[PDB]
Amino acid sequence: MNEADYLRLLTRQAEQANDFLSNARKWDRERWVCQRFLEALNVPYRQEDFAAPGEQPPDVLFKGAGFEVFFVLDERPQRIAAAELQARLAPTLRKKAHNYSERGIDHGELDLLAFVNLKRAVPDFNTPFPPPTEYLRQGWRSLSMVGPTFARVLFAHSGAPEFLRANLGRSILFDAGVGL
Repeated sequence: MNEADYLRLLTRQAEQANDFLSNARKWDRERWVCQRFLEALNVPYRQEDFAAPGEQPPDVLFKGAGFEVFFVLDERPQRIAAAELQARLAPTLRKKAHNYSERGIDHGELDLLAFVNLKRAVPDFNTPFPPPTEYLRQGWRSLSMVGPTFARVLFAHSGAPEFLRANLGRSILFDAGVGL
């Protein structure tokens, strides 16, 4: 496939994900993100494994994980370096870190999970992910990303679920249509 038509395919894919999210119910949307992420990592689950906690945060409980789910959206595509892609999480992560600090919430029990879907950008998978130092400093137990094109565990502390720790140091790249 010529590059232009491939990038078009990835744009239509991004559009499809947005169309779904904009019409989904809140907890269902968050659970859906968790399912897509677990599928990316080939982590088995049954539907009964997902639960909502008494208090938010987090959003979705799964086998010891406390998934705090957030969306990184933007609405002819450009390839964005992994560093710049990772930086797209910063505004929301800063706001959460602040809000939770003000409430006396233990950041260290939360496994952050970003659903990243940009119509204007596609990751440049030839570029390396830099250490997530700002996000490490915010005190989360773990931070992961998933989108139609890829999934990656950015970091996970020793106390994080083993399935997170097992997937450090790697990115999962989806063929078109496989991520969603």
